[PDB]
Amino acid sequence: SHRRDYIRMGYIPRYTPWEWIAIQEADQPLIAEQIRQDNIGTSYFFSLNRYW
Amino acid sequence: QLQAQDRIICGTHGAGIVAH
Amino acid sequence: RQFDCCDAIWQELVDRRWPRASPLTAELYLRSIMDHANTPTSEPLQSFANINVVEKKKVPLVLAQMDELGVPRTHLSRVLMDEVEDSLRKFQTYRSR
Amino acid sequence: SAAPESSVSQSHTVNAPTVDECEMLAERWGTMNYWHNDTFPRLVVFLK
Amino acid sequence: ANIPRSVWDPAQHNPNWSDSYGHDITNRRAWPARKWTVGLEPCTPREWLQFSHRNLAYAYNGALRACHSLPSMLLLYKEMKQRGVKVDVDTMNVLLTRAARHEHIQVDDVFLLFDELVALGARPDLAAAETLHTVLSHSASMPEEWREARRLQLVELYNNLAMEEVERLAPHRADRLLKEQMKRF
Amino acid sequence: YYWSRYRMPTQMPKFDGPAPVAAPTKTNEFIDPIDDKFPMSIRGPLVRPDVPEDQYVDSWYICTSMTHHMGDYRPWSASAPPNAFRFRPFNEFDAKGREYVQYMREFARFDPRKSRGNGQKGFPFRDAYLTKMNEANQKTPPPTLETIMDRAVREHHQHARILSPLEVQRDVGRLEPIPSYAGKINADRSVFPFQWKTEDWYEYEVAKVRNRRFVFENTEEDGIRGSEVTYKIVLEGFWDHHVMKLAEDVCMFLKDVGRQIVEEKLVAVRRLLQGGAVDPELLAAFNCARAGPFGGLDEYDKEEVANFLRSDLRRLEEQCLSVINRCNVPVPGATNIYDPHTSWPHVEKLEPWVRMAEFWTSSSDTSFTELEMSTAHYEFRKFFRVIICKLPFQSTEFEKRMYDIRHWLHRQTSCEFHTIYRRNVIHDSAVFPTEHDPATPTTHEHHRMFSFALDWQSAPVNRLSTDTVHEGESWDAVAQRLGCSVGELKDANAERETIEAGVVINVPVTATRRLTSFGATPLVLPLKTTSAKDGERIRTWEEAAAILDCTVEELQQCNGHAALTYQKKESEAGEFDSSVTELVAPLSCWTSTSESEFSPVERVHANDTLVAIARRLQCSEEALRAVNDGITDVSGLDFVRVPPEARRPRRLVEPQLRPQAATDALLARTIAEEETFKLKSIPHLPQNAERFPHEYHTPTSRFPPTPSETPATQDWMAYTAKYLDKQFTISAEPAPVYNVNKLWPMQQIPGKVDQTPFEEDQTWLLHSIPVQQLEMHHHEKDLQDLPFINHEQFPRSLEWNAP
Amino acid sequence: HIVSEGHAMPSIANEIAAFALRMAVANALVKLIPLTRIPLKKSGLLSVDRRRERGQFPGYLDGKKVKRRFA
Amino acid sequence: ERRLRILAQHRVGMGVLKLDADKYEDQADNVTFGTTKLSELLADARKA
Amino acid sequence: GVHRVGYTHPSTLPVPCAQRWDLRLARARIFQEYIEEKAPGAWQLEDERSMSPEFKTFTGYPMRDMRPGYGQNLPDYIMKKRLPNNTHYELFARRDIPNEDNAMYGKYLYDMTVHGTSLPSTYRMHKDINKAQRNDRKLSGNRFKVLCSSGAKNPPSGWEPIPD
Repeated sequence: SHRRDYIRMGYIPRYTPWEWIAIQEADQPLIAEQIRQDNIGTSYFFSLNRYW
Repeated sequence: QLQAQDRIICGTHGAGIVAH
Repeated sequence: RQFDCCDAIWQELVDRRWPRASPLTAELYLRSIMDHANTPTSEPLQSFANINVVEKKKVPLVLAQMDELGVPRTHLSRVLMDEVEDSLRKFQTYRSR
Repeated sequence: SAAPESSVSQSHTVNAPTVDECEMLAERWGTMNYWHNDTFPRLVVFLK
Repeated sequence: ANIPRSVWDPAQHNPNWSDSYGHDITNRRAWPARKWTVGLEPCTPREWLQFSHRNLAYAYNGALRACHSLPSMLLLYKEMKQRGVKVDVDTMNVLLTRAARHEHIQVDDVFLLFDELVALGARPDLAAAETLHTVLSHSASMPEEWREARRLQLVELYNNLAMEEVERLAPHRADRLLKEQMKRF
Repeated sequence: YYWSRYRMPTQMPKFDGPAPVAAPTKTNEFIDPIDDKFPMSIRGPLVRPDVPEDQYVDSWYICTSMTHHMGDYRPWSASAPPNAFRFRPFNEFDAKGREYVQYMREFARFDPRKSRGNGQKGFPFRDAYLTKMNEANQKTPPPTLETIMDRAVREHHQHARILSPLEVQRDVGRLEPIPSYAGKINADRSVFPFQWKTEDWYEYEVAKVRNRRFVFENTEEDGIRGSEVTYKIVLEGFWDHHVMKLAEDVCMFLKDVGRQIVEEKLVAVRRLLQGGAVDPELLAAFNCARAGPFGGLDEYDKEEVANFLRSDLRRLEEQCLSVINRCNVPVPGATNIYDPHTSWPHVEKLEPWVRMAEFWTSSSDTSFTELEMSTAHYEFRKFFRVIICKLPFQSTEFEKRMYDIRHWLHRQTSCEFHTIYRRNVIHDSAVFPTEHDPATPTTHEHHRMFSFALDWQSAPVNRLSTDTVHEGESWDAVAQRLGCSVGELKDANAERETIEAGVVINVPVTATRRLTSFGATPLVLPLKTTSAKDGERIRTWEEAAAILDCTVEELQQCNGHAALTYQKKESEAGEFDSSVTELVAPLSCWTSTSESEFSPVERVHANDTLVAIARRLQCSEEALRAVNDGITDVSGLDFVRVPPEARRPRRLVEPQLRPQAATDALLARTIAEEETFKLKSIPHLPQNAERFPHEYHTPTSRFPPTPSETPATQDWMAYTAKYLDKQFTISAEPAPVYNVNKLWPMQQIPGKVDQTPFEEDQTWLLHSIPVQQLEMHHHEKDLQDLPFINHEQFPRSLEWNAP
Repeated sequence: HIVSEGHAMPSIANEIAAFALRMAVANALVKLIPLTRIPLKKSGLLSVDRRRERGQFPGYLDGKKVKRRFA
Repeated sequence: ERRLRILAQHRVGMGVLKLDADKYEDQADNVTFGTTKLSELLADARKA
Repeated sequence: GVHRVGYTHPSTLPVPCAQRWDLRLARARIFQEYIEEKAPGAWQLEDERSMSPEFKTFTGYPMRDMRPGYGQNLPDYIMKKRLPNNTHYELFARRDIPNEDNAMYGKYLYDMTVHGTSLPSTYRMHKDINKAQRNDRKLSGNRFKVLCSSGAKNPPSGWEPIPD
């Protein structure tokens, strides 16, 4: 953000800066199913049937 | 193994290359 | 204000699992991460939107780890729970939605 | 300011035998290299 | 914990992290290909296909022949040895003939040069043997013991040359040519 | 205005002095006149600066090549290592030699036990391995007689040994040193040259192709290989340089993030290594076994548990240190990210998806020849790069930082996340026990088409965990009935100190004789009232429904016959039919018992003498004799009764099979309609359809047809004995007592007459084998319309893998 | 020893494949012994011919080199 | 091990049993089906 | 040759083992398979074109099954066929429509949101502009065609068209 000689002077960064990384990461939410935590065993009987 | 690393890098606002 | 070291200690505790992390311990870690989330940066990092708000994204991870560790969710203070629900509604979209 | 974490593993660098370690030396576990290392073998002092 | 400490903490500064403007300039340079006068350094795969250390010996032989003075020949030989290119019968003979012709050079120096050439790999031949024989015959001032010691080397070299000649002429059944060569030997 | 963006005007270049005067064949605008007129012997046959093609990209819509780094031309030496012979990465060998010495070294250091982990990497050098397996190469001929004599007469008689071609000084210019491999490289037919059997080659090739994904990526080996979780980021874009630069950026980002995560894990694990405590849960986990390897209960203490934990932590620490070192290795001076040793995460390649569309260009509606001659080829390209990360631990923080890079990916680039993580699964005999085979074995008839749904339920089959105790029972009696220890049954109950008649108890989960729900014996409701309602027969259907505790509709569906013959008056009066012999209960009300679910008898083998039977049934020999009338030997007896106290009985039928009453309740209406319409039989063929076999050919038969069998065509001995002389002493060839599979690759249904692939050529073309006439249909390729119309849903690589 | 790469066929008993084998053997011999390069290069053993069969094109009647009927 | 190899012809390779559960769209249900089938195969292989 | 395949029971064997047919039946129990009884034992053919490394089209897998009579009507094909749900046909039946803007979102909603009101297509705008440019010069060529002629035939009470 302090780079005055940007775009106009032909400066285009090769690596996306950490500030922009954090901004883009913080803009969107996280899917709660990506944690894939598992503590109890698999349900052999009811899990496949479930509800229609 | 830079010499006087604490004073030059971690102690000086110019990192030893800025003439204040 | 050593939230990185606080996170390191929390990870050490969740790797140990014998000290049996208390609701108070979980509340302290959550409050620390939320304070770090609300801490602003300097102007060069503040030219765009504030970047410390990303720290609230770690809250669902901590909640899942509390579920694994057996720390009750309701034992948290309601004042903390309001902000926890705020961060959840900001970074905890389900797959169905 | 925090110095970077040391890249040297202490699980394979045997340190000098402290006077405090001698009391629990009879009640402590160690690998064969720990017992018979070139510098300060611990089995010798455990027998002594 | 989002932005890693290793990018903003000066304690974890990388001691040997070069700047962005240095390495590119370092690799952009194209140094001159005339490191040595006789040959050109190859910069392209086609030039590398054409380039060979053995082939440089031919150009060095030509330049050595074009040289008119023994000091210039010695300088060119020093350049060739520093480059490490192959040394062969042609350069050995053209150097030995001028060393023998030159009078300011002690007769031991030419023998030392021949020994170092044969150590570098240039196989001896009959012309070089004749040149060394002439120098030995014109080495009166040197000790008789030195002359005898080098005579033993010369005669064993001639025997080796005769063995090589008979080996290379046996399959082709050129009895007359083999006898003619052995008459000279 | 959205068009306000497309408004900026440009300015023409500024000329100086006069205009370029032309020269005072059609004048072609594209060709530069003076440059083309310039001689090639001076200007060189170059249209571009002599720079490696890696820096040049073929442009779009312009018939010229462009450069991604505009005007910044790196010389050839930039890519090559400093002072490289012929700009090679290694000046020792060329590309093909460098590739082949790898195979030679791998075969030199090969060990077959090391291939259990990897996939294609486990396969050794094909040529060397196959020529070693070839048994005709171990017999290396000695040097031949003439060569031996020539060498002898040259070395001894003629005093001049025959020099090998390597040591011959053929350089007339100079003497070359004798190479170390002049004659000391031993010659053996088993090592070189390679000669292998065709079948071995075929098997090796097909096995190598098939074993593509059979690689255990996450192992405990120390080094680059060996991790807890593996992540593969397959990033795809339109241009090779685009994906290369994106891969470099993502590699840098992942390097920093992974370094911070691994250093946090290290500073967390060093605390545990310094000191810690073992939890009672961990102690119980270590001491939960009923019997250790030493034949008895094992008592792991705090010290041993801590030692195991510390060993695991030491291994994890060394892996983390290796990861940190590999992360710190890359430097701006020399950054190589295509090898795992000097980079983390290392970046690998993948074959780009290239699809050539071939289409007409002319608009003519008459000339097919012109349309075909106007054909043009244009291809779509999708280039991908794969980034491989191998974390020695599973951390949700790294996944959070990794999944959130699609937000800031570069222009026109997508990403796929492959995750291979170790996960603990539980296998228990409680729901998947290891029992004996059923007394009546299932045949091919249970595995016909639609049998996956008609007569099979999804595993695991339920087994009752609750039981009802009878009046004549005790703790030991119920333990014997359920095949469990009385003490463990009492512990499972945990609340009943005494057992009373008609009490429901919980079956222990480890019992070996647990009953299966819905036993195979149907339940029939007797007509007798067994009450004071009528005294002779149940009258209404509501009475039977009340007795059986089931719905009237289900009662109607279970049998149907009562509904069909129901003698009901239309003036609101329903009565049971007097011709109803019995009333059957619905499947839902069925009950199961050990006597009706376990086989009371079992068949013995040839080599059984009252000991193997007891071992198999887990009963005592005395009990076996008591229940079989004290028989000393079972040589002459094939069926032996099983004592009720046996701890491992034999089941009548397979529990996973579906009872037929379920299908009856399914198609209840069909049975009722068949009874109403008196469907005795429905013929499917005419009277003499068997006269012409090829005429009908129902849509299930397959060619070639099998001719009717003959008695004595099995072997020449039997054929001669039966059809030739009738005096041959031996009936047939000596048949081994075991089973012989004539068609070894194919498992044919036993007891079925079938042929074998024909040994003779004549029968192959003289049999009733048809030929392809209509279009060829594949079970899956039919979605892809044709070889020309290749329908691809996604532009993924043809060599792409799904882990 | 010869290892076939590219398009593999059951029988390669053809002059083109024989030429390829000859070139491979000559290159291997040159790599093994340096001075062998001169006779082979002067006899053209090492030289590579860039000729290849014309690629398929459906506009042609056969697909390679013959046009369609004209009236 | 031999009985398991016979039961799973192509599902095993280089000593690494592999099952690609593709039955359900949801990976959560597919992993349940895969674990169930793996346990069933292991139970049937344990007859030895 | 023609023969009946025997089956020696392990009990009847001198030493019992696990028969291959028993193991195959266990395999069919494990994975729900189909045992084709009418499958001949003499038609086991390997697709050498795609199973032998000799050919340039070698791939290692049996891409096609050598069966000239194998069509699509038969239930053997039907059982192992792949349904078109969620496939490239599913992609094509939704992505490929005349108006990709309408594919992304409703044109009326998009116009009402970003612009003021619904905007007509470029073709309709061309029609309206041509009518505007041609009505000024003359009014003879045009006619009156409308979807509902009821309003034109029975105009409201206070509808008096202006004479021209």
